[PDB]
Amino acid sequence: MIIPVRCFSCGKVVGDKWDAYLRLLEEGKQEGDALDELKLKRYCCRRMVLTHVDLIEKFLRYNP
Amino acid sequence: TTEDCWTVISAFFEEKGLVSQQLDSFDEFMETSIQDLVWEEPRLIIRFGKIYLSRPTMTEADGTTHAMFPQEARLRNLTYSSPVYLDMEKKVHIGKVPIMLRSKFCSLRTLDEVDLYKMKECPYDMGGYFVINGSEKVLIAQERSAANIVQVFKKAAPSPISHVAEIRSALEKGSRLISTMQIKLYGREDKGRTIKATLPYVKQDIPIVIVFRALGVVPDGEILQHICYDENDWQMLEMLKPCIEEGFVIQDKEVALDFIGEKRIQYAKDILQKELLPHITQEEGFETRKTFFLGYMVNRLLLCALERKDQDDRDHFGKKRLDLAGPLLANLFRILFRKLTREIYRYMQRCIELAVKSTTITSGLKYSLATGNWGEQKKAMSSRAGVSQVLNRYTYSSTLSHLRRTNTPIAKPRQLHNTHWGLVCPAETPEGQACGLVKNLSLLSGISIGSPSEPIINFLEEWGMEPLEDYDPAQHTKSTRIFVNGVWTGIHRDPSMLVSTMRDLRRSGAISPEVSIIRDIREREFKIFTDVGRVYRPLFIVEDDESKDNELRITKEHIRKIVYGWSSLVTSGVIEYVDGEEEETIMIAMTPEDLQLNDTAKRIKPTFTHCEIHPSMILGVAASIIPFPDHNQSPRNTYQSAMGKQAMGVFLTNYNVRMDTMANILYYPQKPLAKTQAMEYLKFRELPAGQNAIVAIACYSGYNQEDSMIMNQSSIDRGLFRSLFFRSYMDQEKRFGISIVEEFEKPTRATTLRLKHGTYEKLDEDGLIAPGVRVSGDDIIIGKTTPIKRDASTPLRSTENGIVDQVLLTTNQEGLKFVKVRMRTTKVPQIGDKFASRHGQKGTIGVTYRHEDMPFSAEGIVPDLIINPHAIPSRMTVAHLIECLLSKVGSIRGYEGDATPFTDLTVDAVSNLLRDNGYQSRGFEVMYNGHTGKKLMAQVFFGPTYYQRLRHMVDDKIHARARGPVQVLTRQPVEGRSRDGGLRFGEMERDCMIAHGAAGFLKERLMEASDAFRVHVCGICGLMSVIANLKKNQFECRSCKNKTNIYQLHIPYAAKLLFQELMAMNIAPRLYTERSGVS
Amino acid sequence: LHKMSMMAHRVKVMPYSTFRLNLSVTSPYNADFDGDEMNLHVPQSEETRAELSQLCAVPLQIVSPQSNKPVMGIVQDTLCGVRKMTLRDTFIEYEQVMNMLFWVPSWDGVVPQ
Amino acid sequence: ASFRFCLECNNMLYPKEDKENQRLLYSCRNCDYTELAEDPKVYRHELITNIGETAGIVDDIGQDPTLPRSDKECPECHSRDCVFFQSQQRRKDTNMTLFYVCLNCKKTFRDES
Amino acid sequence: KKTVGSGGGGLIHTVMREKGPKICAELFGNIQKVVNYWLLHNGFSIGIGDAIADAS
Amino acid sequence: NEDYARPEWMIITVLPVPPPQVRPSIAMDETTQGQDDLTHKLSDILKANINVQKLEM
Ligand SMILES: [Zn+2]
Ligand SMILES: [Zn+2]
Ligand SMILES: [Zn+2]
Ligand SMILES: [Zn+2]
Repeated sequence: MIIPVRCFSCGKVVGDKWDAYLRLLEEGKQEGDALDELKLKRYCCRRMVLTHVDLIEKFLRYNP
Repeated sequence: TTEDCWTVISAFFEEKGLVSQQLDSFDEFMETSIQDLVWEEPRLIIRFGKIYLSRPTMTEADGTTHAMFPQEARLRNLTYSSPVYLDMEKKVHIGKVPIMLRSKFCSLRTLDEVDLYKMKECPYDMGGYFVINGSEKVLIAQERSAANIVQVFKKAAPSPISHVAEIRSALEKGSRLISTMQIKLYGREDKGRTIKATLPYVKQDIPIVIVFRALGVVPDGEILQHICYDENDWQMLEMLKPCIEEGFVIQDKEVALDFIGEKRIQYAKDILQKELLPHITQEEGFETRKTFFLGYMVNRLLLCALERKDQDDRDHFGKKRLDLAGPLLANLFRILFRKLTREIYRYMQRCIELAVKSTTITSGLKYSLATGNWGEQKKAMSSRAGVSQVLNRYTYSSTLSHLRRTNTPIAKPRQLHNTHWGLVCPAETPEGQACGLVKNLSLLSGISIGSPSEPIINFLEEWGMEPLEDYDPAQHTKSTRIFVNGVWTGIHRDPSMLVSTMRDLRRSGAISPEVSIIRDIREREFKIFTDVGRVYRPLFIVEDDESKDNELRITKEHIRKIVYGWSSLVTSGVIEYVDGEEEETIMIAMTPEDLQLNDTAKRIKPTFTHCEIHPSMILGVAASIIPFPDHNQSPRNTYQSAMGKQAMGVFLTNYNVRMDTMANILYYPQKPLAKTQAMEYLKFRELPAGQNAIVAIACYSGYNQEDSMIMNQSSIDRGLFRSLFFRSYMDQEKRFGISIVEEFEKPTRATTLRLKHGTYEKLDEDGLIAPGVRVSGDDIIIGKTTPIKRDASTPLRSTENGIVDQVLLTTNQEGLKFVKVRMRTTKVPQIGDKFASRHGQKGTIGVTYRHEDMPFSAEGIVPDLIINPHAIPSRMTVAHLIECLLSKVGSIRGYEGDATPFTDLTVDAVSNLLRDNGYQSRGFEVMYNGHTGKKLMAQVFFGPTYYQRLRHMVDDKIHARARGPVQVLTRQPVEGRSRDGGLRFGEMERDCMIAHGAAGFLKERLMEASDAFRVHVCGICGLMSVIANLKKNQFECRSCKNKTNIYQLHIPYAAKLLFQELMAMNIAPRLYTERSGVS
Repeated sequence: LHKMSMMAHRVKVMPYSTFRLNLSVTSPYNADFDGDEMNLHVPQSEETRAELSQLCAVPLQIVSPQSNKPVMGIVQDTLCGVRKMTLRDTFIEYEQVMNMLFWVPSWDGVVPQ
Repeated sequence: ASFRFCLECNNMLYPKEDKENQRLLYSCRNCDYTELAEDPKVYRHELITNIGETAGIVDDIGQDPTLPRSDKECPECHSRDCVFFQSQQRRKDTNMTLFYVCLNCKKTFRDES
Repeated sequence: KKTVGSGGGGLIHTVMREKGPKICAELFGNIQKVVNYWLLHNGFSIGIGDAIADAS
Repeated sequence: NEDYARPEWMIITVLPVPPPQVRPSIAMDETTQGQDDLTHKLSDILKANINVQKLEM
């Protein structure tokens, strides 16, 4: 259901990190590290993407 | 290894899928069954043959007959049923049978990925449901004590009867009579002891003796031949003595068949070929066998009546069946078809010398499935309600559960028996009322379908099986007797080889893996069950094929190999289906590994024939999502097992195209930080049921007290736990055979006035609103009228409001205007909404603070939620605390956290991994009180935990009334907040007040704040007659002719009626304003 | 099922869609906040009121006649903490000792030595 | 024991006394047939059973995996692979001693003491 | 619990009897506000660690 | 008591027919049926009376 602008817990933005992440996966095969480099330190902002379930993808396969 | 058996499990669902049973049992009715049913007791004083079942159609006026499809019938509220035709012999349309989505006759069954996506059907939808008049109807499994089996019950000290044995009989294929045989045993275990049995149509009961002579065996010792298989068992024999004397008065077959009141004797025969033990077969030349049965019964009886065998376990699940969908459509059908039988008989009884309105088979079926009343319709409610409900759609795991649900008609049944192991989930079951009478099936469990008897009957009588007919109990001492589906098809000598050959024949797959074979050595018997309705689970085979020591048949080659379905995994003898009955005589090993020094932290762990695929498979949907249920107080798990069925999330993806009443979608979902390997098969990652809240179990403002939790406003603003709420009002344009149609407009004036209160200005000229419109108060959502111009327009419920999200007009079969409206609304969490984790830790919001006010940790990190430590000690739910820890690691470590049941992970282990990352080994962190900045003298259990936002938000409950809409019959207020109703002041509330002595106040409730009414009694005949014309003063009260002595009183109108009723029952309640009886 | 299952309370209008009740009066009704709902009735006469304050007032109910003992004490947080706060090891400095007396509505207005 | 009934009209055998000779006879009350008494015992009651504890033990009682394994040693072949249980007499007043049988003889030796 | 619970000797039972209904009903509000405030600053919690027994 | 209740009055001769407010109808506004349970078994009784009489003449 798309990524959440700003993390609930602390507030830090997290909109941009999406495409970046899904790439550092496909190729560079990371998790922990990718994130670390994406500047996502403390678990609070962290859990947002790693727990995000992009439903929108299946929805987009729908007509209107 | 352990991680391997998982792949095995993976292999299973890839091919069978969570709802095998449902479809499989449906197809079995369509494909085969339905035919066999119509061809049995057909022919009428003209035969019937094969039947044709075409596909879905829609015969609507203003069009030909449009080939209808599921996703449409839903929206237009129709019926996913197709035609049925049959070439009758002395072509014809006969009823519409509702297909089951995702089955075989449903076109979806073939279409592939892209193909389906084009049919608008959501791939994740496993289907398995029916679509009657819109709403998705799911048939619910109905449990029932199996038939054709030997039992024995002891009957209490106060009763002329001691013990009794019963046996329910019914033809496994053909009509299925429901007449049971009762072989009682009067005279308690003392008194000076007859034996009587009950037969269908016989007034009194008959003494076993006569029954033998009445069969064709009149002399003794040829009788004990059948009963006792050991001339040296004097005990048993003794008991019988007094009994022989009873029947000593009838010395032959004539009188035998007589005494049952030439005409009756002839009739007697009848009652032996159609009433006496009607299952087995009703042929003719088989008299002999049953005699051996009736002997084996009275035997089984005494074996208990002599304290050698306990009383039969009434709730031994193995002796219970489950009538799934397929079976139900039978016993229901017969009742119908039999009325259909005698219906076509009526048309012929009018012909003083086509007609068959094939809607009675259509509408009849509908009635049941719609309501839940099986047995026909008519003035016949004498059916069972519960069957078929309104499939849940609150959350995905909710819907799932519902299909996998079983019922059980009514202190002992409710118990959780042993037999329930493996087959049913122990936790998931409704609270209060019926609790334990509603069971859900485990993951691995499955129900039988119906294999064939003969290919094993033959296979027997062609391997050592000397027929029952000629038996000699003393000549044949240890002859191992074999039973087939509750019938005795002769005995067999040494079975050991005969046994482990059929079972190996099955493993290759030439005699269905579904049949059950149980050998009870401890009695020398062989139980054979082919039956349809037997619950079964799968197990690993061990076999000692090691000529070099003492080991599991399966290897790492079968594994990596996973034209290779699950059917082959069975066709290779690697797994067997063990039902509850067969279980009794086997020995199952738990952990495959171990069961073939230690750390003082981990949990203490305590010939093998079978192994458990994996213990975490005995759970059903509910418990399956709970992390570490083996760390919480079991009764708590049982709670979450229900609350789960009430949380918010996303229940399907097509949701944006569904016009269903009520539906909620959680703004932003979130897959849990900790999971079960089993979740991988519950597509949960693609359909989460909640979010991961940054919990912090501590005390603060004191608003997190008594199971109430504090929620960080700041993140509530950031969209945390917000949810959409849908609703769908629908209307039609009704007509009459007498050309008088309704209208869908924007009515005003026009001689009638009959209109609503709200505003219509927000109605475009099409009589509808727009999707932009901001509706509120009561505003009319649809505009309708009835010319007889009275408004019948629908107004948004006074308590609701939101925004329109999509309106749509459409035709109906009766060429009427079908129109549904859907309203959307975003629901924000509020200081009252209910929430909960997956550990029965339910709670609502007490207040909401922001970032500042909130407590925080040096790192910066701040909590989203703060629940109270007091909700832990007596709740005992510890896994919660653990789920937190684990999830606090996977967060920091980025790796997905496995929470699955009995693995090799401990709190001490996890604690070390968390120490490797930087934070406290137990989770705990320092926090500074958001108001002063000063540290907290204590430390807090700060850590991310998953939280589901269950529905039941305040604004759906909040209700207040002061003199509103009054009921009609009573004239008191009305029920429900939806109709602006009023709260009941029931007994218990009365009582209390009376204790307080609040005399007046109570008098003021019941009168001023409800009923009340001024009635005029008569001073003579204390009645409510008086014709009080409040103007011309005229009072009167004929029959007692008075107009002078009349009194006025203030009583609750509710009571006045009570009296009128009493009057109307001829009783006379005289009311006197003066005492007359004196003393 | 109690004499105390119905008691007269003073109305205090506040925002948000919920009945805000005191903690200590939880166990009489035997309620919790895991979703529980509560019914409220509204008096109507001038005498009715008196009758509500003279016989149903919460203070009169403090002592339950069935066991000649109270039926409302200090629950959860308040109880749990008062123990800590009481211990000899518990010390408080001026800065907090001030904000605490202020928080007491009944304070005699005299700082103890 | 294995007592008998009688030919001709196959029924139960009731006993009668051989008056003139003083001895017991058995007979039938359907015809006339009469054969002497096999044994002087006619009826037994037993209020404290002990028969049925050995309950059917076919040699195959060693392939039923649900049974325990004991390493004792029979009174004859002197082996060390024995199985056991308790009386099968479901009588609330029975006792709980273990009877052991050996697959290489079939004795009924206990563990009692 | 023993000293401020629904018990016999109960400090509550005595203040009603000795001072009256009103004062005691008020007594609550005070004792509350005070405690909650203190706790509010002193903090308090519970976690798995409070359930583990010594190594030996 | 010869005045308030004599044994004989336990058998009914003339049957007391209760009015609308006892067995109300529930219309779907006005021009739509909606009839009580009793508003059926009354005519049924009536009919069982009528027919009876039409068998006694
Ligand atoms: Zn954050
Ligand atoms: Zn009168
Ligand atoms: Zn004879
Ligand atoms: Zn031996």
